[PDB]
Amino acid sequence: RLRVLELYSGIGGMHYALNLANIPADIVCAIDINPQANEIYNLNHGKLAKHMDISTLTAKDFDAFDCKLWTMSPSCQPFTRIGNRKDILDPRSQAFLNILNVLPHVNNLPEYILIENVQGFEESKAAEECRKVLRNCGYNLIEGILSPNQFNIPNSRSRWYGLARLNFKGEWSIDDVFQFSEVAQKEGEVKRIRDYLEIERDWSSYMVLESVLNKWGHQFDIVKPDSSSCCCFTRGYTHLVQGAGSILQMSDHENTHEQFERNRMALQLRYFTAREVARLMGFPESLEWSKSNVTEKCMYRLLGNSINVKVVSYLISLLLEPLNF
Ligand SMILES: Nc1ncnc2c1ncn2[C@@H]1O[C@H](CSCC[C@H](N)C(=O)O)[C@@H](O)[C@H]1O
Repeated sequence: RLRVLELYSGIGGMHYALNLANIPADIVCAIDINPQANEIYNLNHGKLAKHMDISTLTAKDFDAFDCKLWTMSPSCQPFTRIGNRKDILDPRSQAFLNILNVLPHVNNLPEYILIENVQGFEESKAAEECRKVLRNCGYNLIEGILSPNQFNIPNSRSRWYGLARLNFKGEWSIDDVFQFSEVAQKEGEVKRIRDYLEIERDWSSYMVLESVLNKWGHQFDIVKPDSSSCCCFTRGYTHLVQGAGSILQMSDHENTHEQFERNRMALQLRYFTAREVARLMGFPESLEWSKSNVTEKCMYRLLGNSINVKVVSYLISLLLEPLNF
């Protein structure tokens, strides 16, 4: 079976994607500094997540893990750091550079590496350093930008992905991943928002406040159940308006802008629930947090930093093909 090290594990999107890809995978360790993430991780996947600063990992640590696949969703922003006080710096994006500095020292280089990051990572100095050390350590690296709405998922979430195979001299391309998306177009199989919504819940706690709608309401992106996309969810969702996620019109008004000026409260606008956000990001229904100390408000923040499980399941399948499972 494949021993996997899941770095920057969060609530375990990578583990869920490995499950979908039917990889016989043993997550040897999941590492995250956020105890709230680890609490959700361990409740759902088993006690595999450990509290550890990835910037302190040594080659002896990686040797003990002895993992053939490493996954990571590192924290690399800001891509260009400012400031002369390199003395007092907390290890932030130092953790990713620590991985790159320690990798050439391990006893057994991992045969497969999967890296996920935000769009624009590809132009960063960190990406330049990553390509350099991977090339020097004999990896074949392919990379690309992919969004769920390329796979018939009605959500925008463009992300950079790097897939690396050690000592691989064949031919592959990130675009091969589309041979896995069963999706086609018939217009009745095109997924829309309604396919992810919860139904007949009490929406009171999710209704957008009139105070926010009166002050900033023109900045919302409003979608309806029949919409074929919605905007990217972030940590700011339900707190910051612009650029943090779309909201849902529950009323039947066809002309949303016209009704907005007439009476914006009659649009019955609500936030997506955290369950709906999880569904749009490809998490299965088994994902649970009710039995934890983690509130739905905190779940929005954890989900805002999570991968799309569906997209990564396809990339994992592509990455691990030479293992002939
Ligand atoms: N130096 C460091 N050491 C360990 N974990 C870190 C870290 N810096 C950031 N992280 C963690 O890395 C995660 C980046 S978001 C990744 C979440 C995960 N990919 C998922 O799908 O759920 C956050 O949970 C954050 O707590």
